[PDB]
Amino acid sequence: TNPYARGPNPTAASLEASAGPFTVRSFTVSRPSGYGAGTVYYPTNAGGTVGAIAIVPGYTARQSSIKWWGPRLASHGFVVITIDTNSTLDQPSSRSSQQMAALRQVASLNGTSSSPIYGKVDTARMGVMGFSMGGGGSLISAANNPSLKAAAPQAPWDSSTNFSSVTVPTLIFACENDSIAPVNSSALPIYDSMSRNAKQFLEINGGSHSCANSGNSNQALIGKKGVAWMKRFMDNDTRYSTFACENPNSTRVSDFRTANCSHHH
Ligand SMILES: [Cl-]
Ligand code: NA
Repeated sequence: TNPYARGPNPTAASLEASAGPFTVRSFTVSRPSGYGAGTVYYPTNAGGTVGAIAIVPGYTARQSSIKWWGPRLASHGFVVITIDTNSTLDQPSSRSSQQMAALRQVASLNGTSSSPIYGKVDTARMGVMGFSMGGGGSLISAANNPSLKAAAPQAPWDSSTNFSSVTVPTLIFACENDSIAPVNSSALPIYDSMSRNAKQFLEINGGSHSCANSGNSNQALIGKKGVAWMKRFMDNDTRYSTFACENPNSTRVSDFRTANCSHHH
């Protein structure tokens, strides 16, 4: 009955797998509008229009640090744009603007007959993700655009941890041993500041700052949680409610918190 539900009923194994049900292709954005560079990942056989997610790297970093999310999310039925920023040294506010410019360009390409994503995107259903500075940028994007349907930043950092205005469903990945953006001064104060939204905090046991980046050894769990979150909140897909809201029975999680996630009659 859900017009946004795509794909077969999920299982833990199907969400832990390297690839979801849909075939993925990608292209690099040929004239980036308001950001440095971009790659668009998209499903070729999703069976209806899908939401779009824009993902931003951290300071000094480029698409290669966040690139694993592209096929992982697109293969479950999302259009995903990974960007390079105008400068590798851009700050979170600028990263947010560039993230939203990337979503804008995905909307443009959805209306561009030569684009592979022509007519594939539901431009009313968008999400934001990132790493560190780009994670802070994702939270800024959510604060400034409450019609975004989900946010899932990783190891976030901003100069202000107070994101009390965010009403967007927000999953925060964190890394237990992060020495760049320590959990106790960054990710956790950010999480604690949000009292208005569905939210979740997932800390990877023993993880360094890069514990959710490309090449991490926890792609089964992190990918399951990221996809489940985006499915539940971008698609309103309650087949994913358990996976989205559950505390993982995993030694790969050192700290789990969630609020306002489960539905109550
Ligand atoms: Cl670290
Ligand atoms: Na450019």
